[PDB]
Amino acid sequence: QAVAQRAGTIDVQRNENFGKLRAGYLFPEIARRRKAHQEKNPDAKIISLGIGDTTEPLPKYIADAMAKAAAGLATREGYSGYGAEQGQGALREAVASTFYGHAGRAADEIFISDGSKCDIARIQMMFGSKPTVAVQDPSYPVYVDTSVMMGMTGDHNGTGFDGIEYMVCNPDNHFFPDLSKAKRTDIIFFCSPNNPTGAAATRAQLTELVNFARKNGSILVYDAAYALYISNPDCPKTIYEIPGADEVAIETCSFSKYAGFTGVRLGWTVVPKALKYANGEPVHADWNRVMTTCFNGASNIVQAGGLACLQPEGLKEMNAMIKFYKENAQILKTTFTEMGFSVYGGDDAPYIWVGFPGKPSWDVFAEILERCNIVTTPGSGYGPAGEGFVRASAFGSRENILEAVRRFKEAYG
Amino acid sequence: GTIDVQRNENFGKLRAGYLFPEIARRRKAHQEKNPDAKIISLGIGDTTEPLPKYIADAMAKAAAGLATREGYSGYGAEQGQGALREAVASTFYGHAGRAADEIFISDGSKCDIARIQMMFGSKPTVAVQDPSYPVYVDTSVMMGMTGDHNGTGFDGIEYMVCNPDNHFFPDLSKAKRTDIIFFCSPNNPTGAAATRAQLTELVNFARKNGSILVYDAAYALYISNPDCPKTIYEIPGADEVAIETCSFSKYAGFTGVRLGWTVVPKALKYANGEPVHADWNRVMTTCFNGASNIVQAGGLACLQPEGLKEMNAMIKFYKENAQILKTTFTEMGFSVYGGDDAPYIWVGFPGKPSWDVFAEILERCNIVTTPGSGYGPAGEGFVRASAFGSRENILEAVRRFKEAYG
Repeated sequence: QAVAQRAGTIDVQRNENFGKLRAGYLFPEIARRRKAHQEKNPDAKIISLGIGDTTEPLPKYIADAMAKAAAGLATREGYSGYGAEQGQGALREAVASTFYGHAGRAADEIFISDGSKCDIARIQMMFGSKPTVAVQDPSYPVYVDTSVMMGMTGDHNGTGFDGIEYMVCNPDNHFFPDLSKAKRTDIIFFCSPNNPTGAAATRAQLTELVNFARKNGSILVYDAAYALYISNPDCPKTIYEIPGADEVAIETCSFSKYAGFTGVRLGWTVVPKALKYANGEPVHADWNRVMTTCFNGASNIVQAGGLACLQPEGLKEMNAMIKFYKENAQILKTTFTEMGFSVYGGDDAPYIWVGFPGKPSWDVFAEILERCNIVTTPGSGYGPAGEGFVRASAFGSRENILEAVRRFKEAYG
Repeated sequence: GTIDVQRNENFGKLRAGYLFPEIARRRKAHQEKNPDAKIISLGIGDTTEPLPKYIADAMAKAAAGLATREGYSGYGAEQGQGALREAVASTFYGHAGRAADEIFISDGSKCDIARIQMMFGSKPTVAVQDPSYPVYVDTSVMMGMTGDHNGTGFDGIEYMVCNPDNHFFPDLSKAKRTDIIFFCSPNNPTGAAATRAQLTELVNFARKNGSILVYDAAYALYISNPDCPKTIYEIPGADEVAIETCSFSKYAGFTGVRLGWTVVPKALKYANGEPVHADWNRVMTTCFNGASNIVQAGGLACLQPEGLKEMNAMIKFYKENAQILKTTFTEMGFSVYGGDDAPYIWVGFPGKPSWDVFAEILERCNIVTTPGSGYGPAGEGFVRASAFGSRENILEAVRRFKEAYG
């Protein structure tokens, strides 16, 4: 019949929350802008210091663990077990003892997933639309964008979204917000080291943050994805090194490509049993319900790679890879500082954060791409307080980092 | 206490934990009471047979190769590798109109259903086939799309009841209109594969009502009957109303694999014209980090000629297991459904609660099954038995069932 030759029919309205979003997500838009630039300039040899997708080859001890788990699928049955789609016990024990020995977290509070971004979306589903949110500003834009999608916010106001408390971190406050003036919210999202500024909060700063959350009765979602890169002994690698954090904080961590590991999609969350909603219900029970209902369990291939990373040879190879990326960050930082720019980060994180005052950061991004054929990311893509800066990733080969430096000195030196 | 955030009200609407973890817990408790019992699971379906080696090979080579390549960078795409999207579009939708840019590769269908529910939000009304795998009801409840539980099901859900007397297809002339309709074919747990005429009626009903149809084709690889479409897009006009979810994960029979896809046609538009594909792409790029390239290499190998030959042999094996189970029960006088187009059977145990039949089978036969009431209100009165297991264990389960019930 004619019906099948015709459009249309559908009476469901678009979710109002998606209409609030202003632009597509930052990293896909940067990849699209890079592709458009290569279409305009087919001969350009583009170096990406943008999204961070050009991670170096994975440590062989980890790759080999994953390969052997994959090949082993041909000679075993499917696994069966109550303990658990929460993640293999051996991996959750290795994560608990490697990262949370001093910090007191148990294996049964660790939940292994396929990535931190996926877990942030699932946390937001767990919170639902009612809670109010505060976000460190600038920050990786998953926190704001998932808050908007879940309906936790008002409309965009031309600078940020109404209803989000942006906790501004900048050079003048040493990248830590003024909590004596910060508004109370239900949820606080905080990252250390922060992406994009590279700032790793000090022990005294995190003690302030935990005491702020506790006084306000807020849940703190703490992103420690880049904590492997912290060098300063005064900057904790987990929020659980702070007394009282177990009653307010959920931590998210990543061993994925985002954190520097080629080919990996793996993270975890920590939800302490001590963390309880206002009427006493444990957050851990609801998180477990989300993880068993909305998720299918991280693959046993990737969990084999995570467990290998935590064995002696895996830690040795991982540490060498972290040291290589940090040396790339220092090469980029020194290049910019010798040219007279103000540069932040690169000491505790594998990227740097460069001031370009007086021009919108999206225009700077376009100018660097035009003049140097280098992709960076614009600071305004990380929220209102990101305007005036650009981030450059250290995830790349040493030859590409060195060619980028040559190109930057030629254009800007 | 020191936290003032209230629990999400929608989590208080859930009455019990999720079905599959509870079956696993029951199995473990039974084993602890009976440490010498040799328990055969025909329950969750976790005991899938070893993965076809051509797939495992591709995954191992992709993993090993991580040690000698840089991270991938590319516009085409955080939706999944182009070669795999093209292979899915050609293999599964070559006569059904779908393009590679309508395919979104993920790490599994249950994660996609939760992300779909996020995209829809709390305002839409939901109809769910009943019985069905409980992710559709439970995610609807978590997202705030429903009222409270009422003793049988949740208020605010239109249950579309499929049973033996209606040939496992609801009476659409009497079904209330909703915004979203979740339907699966073959259905888990009944095994029913909707016919071409039935799916034409479903697509017509969705189009007349202006509803979005979310169609789960996870088990369509197991369909034998040529009258039963393997994708909703075989029905003219389905591109204007339907999203399809599919799985190549352990759920669909593939040991070790966490891989699925969704189809969101470019044609599918909300009431005021906005494309659903654009919001789904926003979700998949914001709320997800892209399926591993190890598992996508497995997916691509499964669709090459040797992969398909080995996958087809695996499907044929599980279907033989399902026929062995089905024959056993029918010879004992039970009414049995499924097994012909799905790798599980659905057996009538009228007059006793299915959770009591679950307990009885586990105590008398040391066999795990799943109770039909775990799949919604119209699942009561039945038990599902999975065909995902070794031939030795299937044969031993049949021996035990004959001793107990024959």
